[PDB]
Amino acid sequence: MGQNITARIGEPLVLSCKGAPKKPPQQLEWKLNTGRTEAWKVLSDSVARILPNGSLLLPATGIVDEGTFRCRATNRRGKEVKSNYRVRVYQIPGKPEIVDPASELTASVPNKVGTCVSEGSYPAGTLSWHLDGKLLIPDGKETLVKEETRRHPETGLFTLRSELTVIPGTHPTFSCSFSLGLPRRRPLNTAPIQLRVR
Amino acid sequence: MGQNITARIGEPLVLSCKGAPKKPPQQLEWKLNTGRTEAWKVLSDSVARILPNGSLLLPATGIVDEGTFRCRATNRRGKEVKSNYRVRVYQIPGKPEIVDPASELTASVPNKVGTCVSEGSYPAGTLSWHLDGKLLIPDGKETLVKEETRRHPETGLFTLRSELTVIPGTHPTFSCSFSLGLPRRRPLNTAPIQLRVR
Amino acid sequence: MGQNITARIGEPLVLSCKGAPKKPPQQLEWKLNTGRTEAWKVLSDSVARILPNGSLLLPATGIVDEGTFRCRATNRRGKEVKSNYRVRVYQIPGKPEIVDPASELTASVPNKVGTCVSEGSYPAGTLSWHLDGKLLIPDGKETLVKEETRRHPETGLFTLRSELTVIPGTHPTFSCSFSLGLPRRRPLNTAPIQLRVR
Amino acid sequence: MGQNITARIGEPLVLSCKGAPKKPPQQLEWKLNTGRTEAWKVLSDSVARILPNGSLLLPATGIVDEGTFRCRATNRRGKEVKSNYRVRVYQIPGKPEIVDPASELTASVPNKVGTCVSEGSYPAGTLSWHLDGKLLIPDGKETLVKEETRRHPETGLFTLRSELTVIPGTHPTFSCSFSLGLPRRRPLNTAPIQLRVR
Amino acid sequence: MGQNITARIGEPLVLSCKGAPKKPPQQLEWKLNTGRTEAWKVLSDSVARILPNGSLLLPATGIVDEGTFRCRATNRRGKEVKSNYRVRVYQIPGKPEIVDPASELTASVPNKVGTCVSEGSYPAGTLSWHLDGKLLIPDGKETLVKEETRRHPETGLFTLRSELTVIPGTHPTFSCSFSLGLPRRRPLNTAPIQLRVR
Amino acid sequence: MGQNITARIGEPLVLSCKGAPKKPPQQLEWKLNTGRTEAWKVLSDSVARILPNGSLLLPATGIVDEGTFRCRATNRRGKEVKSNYRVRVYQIPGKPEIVDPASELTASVPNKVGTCVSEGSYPAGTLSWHLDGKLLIPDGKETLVKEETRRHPETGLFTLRSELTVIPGTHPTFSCSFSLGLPRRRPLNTAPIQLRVR
Repeated sequence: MGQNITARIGEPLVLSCKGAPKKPPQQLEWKLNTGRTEAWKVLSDSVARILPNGSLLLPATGIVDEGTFRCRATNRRGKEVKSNYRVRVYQIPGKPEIVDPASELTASVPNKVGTCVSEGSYPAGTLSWHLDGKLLIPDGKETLVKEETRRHPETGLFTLRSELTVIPGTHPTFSCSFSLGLPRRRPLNTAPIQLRVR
Repeated sequence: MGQNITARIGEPLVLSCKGAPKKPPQQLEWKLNTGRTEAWKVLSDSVARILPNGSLLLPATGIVDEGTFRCRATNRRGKEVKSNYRVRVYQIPGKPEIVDPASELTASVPNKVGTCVSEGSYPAGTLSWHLDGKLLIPDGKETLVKEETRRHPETGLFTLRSELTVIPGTHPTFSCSFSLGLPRRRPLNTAPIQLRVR
Repeated sequence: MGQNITARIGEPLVLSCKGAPKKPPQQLEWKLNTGRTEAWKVLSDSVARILPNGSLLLPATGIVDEGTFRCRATNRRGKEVKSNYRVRVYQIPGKPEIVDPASELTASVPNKVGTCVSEGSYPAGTLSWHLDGKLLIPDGKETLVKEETRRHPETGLFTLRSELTVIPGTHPTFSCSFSLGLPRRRPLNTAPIQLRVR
Repeated sequence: MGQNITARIGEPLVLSCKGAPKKPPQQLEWKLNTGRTEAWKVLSDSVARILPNGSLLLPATGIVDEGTFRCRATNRRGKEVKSNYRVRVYQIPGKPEIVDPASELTASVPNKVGTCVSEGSYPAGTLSWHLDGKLLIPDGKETLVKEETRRHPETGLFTLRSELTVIPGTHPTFSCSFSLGLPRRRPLNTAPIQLRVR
Repeated sequence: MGQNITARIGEPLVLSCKGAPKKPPQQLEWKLNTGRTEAWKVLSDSVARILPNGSLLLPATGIVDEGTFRCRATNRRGKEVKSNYRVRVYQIPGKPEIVDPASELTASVPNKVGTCVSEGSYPAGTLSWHLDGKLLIPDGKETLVKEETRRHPETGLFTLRSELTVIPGTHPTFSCSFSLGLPRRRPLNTAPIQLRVR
Repeated sequence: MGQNITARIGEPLVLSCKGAPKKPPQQLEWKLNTGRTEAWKVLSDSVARILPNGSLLLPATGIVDEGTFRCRATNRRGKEVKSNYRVRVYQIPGKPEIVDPASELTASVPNKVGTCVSEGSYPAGTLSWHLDGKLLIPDGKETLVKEETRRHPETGLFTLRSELTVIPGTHPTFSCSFSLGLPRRRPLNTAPIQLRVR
């Protein structure tokens, strides 16, 4: 059950090879499929390095380290041991913040309440508003929300924004929460396609 | 409860610092007390190295890596976070073996049965014999055992030997087991003394 | 006039020391004040490294490399030569984009036209709109604009947003331009203060 | 006569290439056959490294460094120079020790005198006892000796043990000596075979 | 016009690749033709190293770094960008010196005036004498000069010597100047031939 | 007798420390006085590096590596062992060559015979001529020789030149030999002085 790894971006990861001798000499090779990999990388540093015990070391994991990590090693008994890991990664964004807040609302007409912003998450996750602590669902009348998620190409992290409009009453309290989109375990994805736009 | 670490010799260990920023710049220093340390080592490679996230990395742990690992880091909020680990280590020896076995015993007199040998353990652990599966206790008459533990100065690992003599009967079966001396958690030791022999 | 350097983030920079011998041995030391520096760094790698000719090398410049770079070297004639550089840095953001555009406007009432977004600049620079190619100034009636600049703490880069509202007519064309805030040369800044908020 | 090298384990070895230019550029390649080598290693670090003068450097020699070291280099005159070394290695064990000694012997019956132990030799070498300084040969009656040599798989070094039994007299003195098995020069060995045990 | 580089020996050189992404991952390879290269070197350290932005770094340029530097990179838009540099190098020699000077000349006969020496130039450049500040041309009678240029095989640098003989008058002043042979731009050379001397 | 080392420039040198343990941990420090050293260097790479056995490694020795190499080490028995080496260095120059030779001599007047040149020696050594194999001494009449030794500041190596003039006879043969100035062992030198020239 432990061939799937979830790892926070920035932090080291060690992947063991089982069957590698505790110390050199060792017959082993690692082959990787990542965001960095064209097809497959192969070795026997600060990118990826092999420890004395044959384990694989990534000094600080990033989105580009997601994918398949495989080892093949000739074991001390002379035959081959296989290792197969799937690495997924995540980032927790900063505290969410409410920008452009209204100080006063006028009952019976629509008002821009504010925008909730989360900066720097992976994967995107979602934002939602509460009013006096209950989840608000958008309707077409008394409420509507425009949300934008935009990804930073220089880091791969996401920014969410959620802008609330309401048509009201007396004295309500509001707040926003960010729920990361991570599930329990392993979602399954097709290989990607890339059509051209004419 | 996790400031104590037990680690198998040969294998990498990562110790986190809590409070270090996820990435550089960081104000932090590690200070170590080990078998290598005279008093205290200090840094901010293949001996000991600091990862991008500020964590401490030992590429392959050995007996000489036992001791105290401390971090002090100036946290992102501006004040100081402390880390304190105690590292202990172990090695599993090879399969035990019986050497110099007797093919035949003569009832009513003492016979050298054989020596059970374990090679390459840390800490020493112990050897014990079974006869038809039950633990044998030594007595002064029908049985006696001479045992020797000797440590390799070039590796720190131990060799145990246990030589059985018996005074017997019909048709008994014998075998030896090695029980490592590791307990659950944390034994407590005085600082050592070193008197001179006149 | 060349003691000030402007350098694009990501790219290498070489700073010469004048007076250093063309090759070793050399008596010289570099001392740095940067975003990384607490007070002053000192040396005689991928952070900062000294080349064979005594020059200073930064392998990929970033915002954290802004500041003062000083060399002191004992010259071939036996006396001392001083070097003093001031490094400033920049990033060009991605192409600006218009998000949430309106397809139709109604004359005589205010309409949300769209938001112009620039992602990933340093320093921030500014956004401005044109209508049929002329600069629009905001007024209080026929036009107003809300703009937000937000900085990414994990990279130091900025995101600008500019949201246009208009009160109109027949058939206008719109577009937005991003003007980086860099000037010709050397603006001068006070040392910073950091009061506490009660 | 100097193409054979004998080297103590732990210590550096430099092997020259003759014909390599005193400095770069150089056309040369080293190919090795060792305990580490599957077939042949090839290069033009702390495992094996090439010095500026083209010589081969092993930072600390071990049993695994035994074998064939070959260089081929394109010489300054344009044609090829060949180098061929055979490396053999050794370790001196610790002082021998006598364990389990008897304080008293009874004349006319056999007595276990003691075990002489040597720890940490390569190659094994041998142990022998003296009584009042003369070599003892084993017989079947007045003396017999059981000896064991056991090799440490984690280091390749050997432990010898020699257990003396005697059938005596008045007042003899005993002592043991360790004679390393190294000869003058170059013993010759067949390539090994490895049959299977059914 | 900037695909030709002239660089002083000893000093670093950075060659950019255009089209390489500002940061990793990048698909690119450098191939070099130099004095070090047999045919072509290829990579994706202190010899030649690739910076984070994909640029090529030579830590201290020498005569052996003259030649062709090519990059091929898969650009961020997915297709290929080519780079092509031609590197030439130079060294300024030391101050010229006059050796073996005559204190007195006798009119009407030839006298050895002195030798002007320049040490350590690349390319060779030339020496010439002035008498009361005017260029002297050699004739067959009143003047003649023997000059020697000799190159140091261990460095590639040149030594020039120029020995003046004159047939004189009253009170002339003499001095020598060294004019480096560098031109403006790019001389063009055939590929070399190497006939054998019988 | 082996605390003095003579080493050819360009080639590696290993200096042992005696008393250092065969392997880490070790308490030792090296302190050096060389052409590179201002006063004394201290350590516990390609400049100078310490091997696993505690020995000192210079990867390619040069004139700048001449001087005093000292080790101090805390030995396995707990007390201190001292090491003290004196390193001297040399270079063999290229084959000597005769330049500017005369094809014909006229008896009864002086003739410039030729210059013998040696390039690239350390220490300087000397040049001498033979005529039909016998050493020529200079006189004031039938022979005289002007010799020049000039040192390359960029390498420290020497160039010798020896220019022969003779006043002759029938059919003599000439040749020149270079005799390096190295003696057997250890010349002794005062510490240097450096007066100023007014």
